[PDB]
Amino acid sequence: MKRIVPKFTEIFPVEDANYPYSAFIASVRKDVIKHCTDHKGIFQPVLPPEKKVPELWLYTELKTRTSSITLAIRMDNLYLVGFRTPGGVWWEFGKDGDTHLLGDNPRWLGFGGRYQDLIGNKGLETVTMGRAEMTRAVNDLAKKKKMLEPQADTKSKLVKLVVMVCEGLRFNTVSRTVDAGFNSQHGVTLTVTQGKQVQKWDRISKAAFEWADHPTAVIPDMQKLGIKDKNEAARIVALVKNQTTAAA
Repeated sequence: MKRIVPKFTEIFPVEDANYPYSAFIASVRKDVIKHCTDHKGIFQPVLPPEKKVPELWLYTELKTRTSSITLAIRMDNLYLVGFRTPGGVWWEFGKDGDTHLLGDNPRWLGFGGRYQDLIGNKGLETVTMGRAEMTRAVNDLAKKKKMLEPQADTKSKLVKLVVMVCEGLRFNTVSRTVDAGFNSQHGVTLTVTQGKQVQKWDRISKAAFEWADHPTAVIPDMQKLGIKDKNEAARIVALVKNQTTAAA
């Protein structure tokens, strides 16, 4: 009826690091590229426009030693729209405004998904990423119920998961950062350049299109990150939003 069920779910044992993060992303990447379309002058696969009720969407489950979390990636945005607690409820990014995408009406996370939520003045880039912090984050999200006291703490844990996992599907840069770092005992710590550029994927999706018709343009938006070339963009990113064919 109103619920748009995902076809299947991709379940991933996080604790057993047998497969690299490169292979993890590659597996999901191949299937989403099938859904994307080409565009002239854009090497990167281009997403479809935003359907509210598509044919399907990407449902993924990160399962650790002790805990399980499902994350809902709408294929049309490749954004983490919502989540499943193992208590059998769902959550969605927003407040006082749910969507029937998560099946039955989810709860609301109350905030967005960026550094401005957690800290504002400081960056997110100080957060260590690694096997321990992923497992901790999954535990710390799995222990949630309809009410819990450390709202901001569980929120910072899901911010590192989205930047590692979801942005990783759109960004070879954070993918390879996490690939080298996840298997480490110390983990890795990102930088301001990576932190801001990944979450503002809209800036990538305009830059890639502006580089479409003009193969040697210079884009001041993207040059700030050291990315003066579409080649440099293509080896940093993986996928780009549906950009309507305006002018480039």
